[PDB]
Amino acid sequence: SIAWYRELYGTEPNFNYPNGVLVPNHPGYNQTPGGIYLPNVAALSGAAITANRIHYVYFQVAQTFVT
Amino acid sequence: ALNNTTYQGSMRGYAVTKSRLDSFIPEVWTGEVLRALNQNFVASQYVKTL
Repeated sequence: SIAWYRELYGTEPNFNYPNGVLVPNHPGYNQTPGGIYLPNVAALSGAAITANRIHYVYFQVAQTFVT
Repeated sequence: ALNNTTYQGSMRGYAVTKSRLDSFIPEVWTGEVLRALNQNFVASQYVKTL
């Protein structure tokens, strides 16, 4: 039942044909200064990198982010 | 800002653009010809002709 949506928001929900087409990949970014947003990583432990080499790591900015 | 993606469009498929009319758009030879620039020959007038 979608009756709660109108009570909480005052408008009917918008279902588009591809379910999930409008869903962002991130819930949202808190723009309070001083916070750090990390990329998708598997383990945040220490390892020694190779010198004189650029390490490239993906970062998905799913919504507008002021850094 | 007309950037709302939640509304339904009305264009589907393909359009007949100038790129799909390759066989129907010809090359034109207007008949005009680009001549070369001529020089000035004046020396013959300053010589005793016989």
